[PDB]
Amino acid sequence: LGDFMDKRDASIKEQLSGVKDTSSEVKQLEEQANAVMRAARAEISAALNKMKKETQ
Amino acid sequence: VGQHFYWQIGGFQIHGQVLITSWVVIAILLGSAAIAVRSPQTIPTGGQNFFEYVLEFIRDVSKTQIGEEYRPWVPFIGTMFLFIFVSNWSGALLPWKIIQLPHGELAAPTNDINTTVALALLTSVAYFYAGLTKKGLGYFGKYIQPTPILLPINILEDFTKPLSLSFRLFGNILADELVVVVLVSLVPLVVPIPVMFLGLFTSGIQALIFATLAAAYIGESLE
Repeated sequence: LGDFMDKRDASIKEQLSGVKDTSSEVKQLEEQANAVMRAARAEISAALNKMKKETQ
Repeated sequence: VGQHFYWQIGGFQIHGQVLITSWVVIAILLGSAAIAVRSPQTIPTGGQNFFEYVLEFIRDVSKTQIGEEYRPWVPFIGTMFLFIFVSNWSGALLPWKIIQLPHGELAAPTNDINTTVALALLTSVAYFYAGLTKKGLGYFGKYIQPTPILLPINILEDFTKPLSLSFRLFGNILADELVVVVLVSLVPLVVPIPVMFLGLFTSGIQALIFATLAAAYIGESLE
């Protein structure tokens, strides 16, 4: 019964740990979210600016 | 009316009135463990709904009191608490009238001196065993000294603290014993029913008070 009770408490802790993994990976991916468009688009844009200068 | 003995000789004249009562109450307590919860569950079940509430209550009254080292003493609280209050149920509630033991008189375990002095001595030397590991191995019982007023003391008090909780339960079981027997000795059973609920009051109250009492001794014992 001690095992069963600490299993209850650790099950609460484990669903909390799943919600915490969710909350951390949300921050990571949502940082990636605008950053992927920024990386691709600005890498095209500034390289375009420099190529356009040398071709002027 | 006679609390002394059962004539069960064991070489050294042991009391059987303690023996059979202790046996039956111990047996019912250990045998309620699998009324419906022989395969326990996270989702509470038949016996689970009984046992787990008691376990959580014991954790409540113990970890606050006992201290950081709560776990080595979780049996210590639950055994004494459950055993004593269920045995008080069996002592104030369970009848044995029309069949009487030819040697002695049996209604309760804690009736005789030996039962409760044994339990009290158990708790108090458990305090001392706690102080063995959890205090200076030189001085554990006679450690403290203020500006000297306590030179023979801190052990004279714990000489009688076992005696304290023993007599505490002594008089309280003899209390409900006498209150139950005297009104039936006066007049038939249907008249004392107004105060049989009073006799049941302290019978149900002894659970939490003895739990926190010996748990307070154990919380002293953490040191």
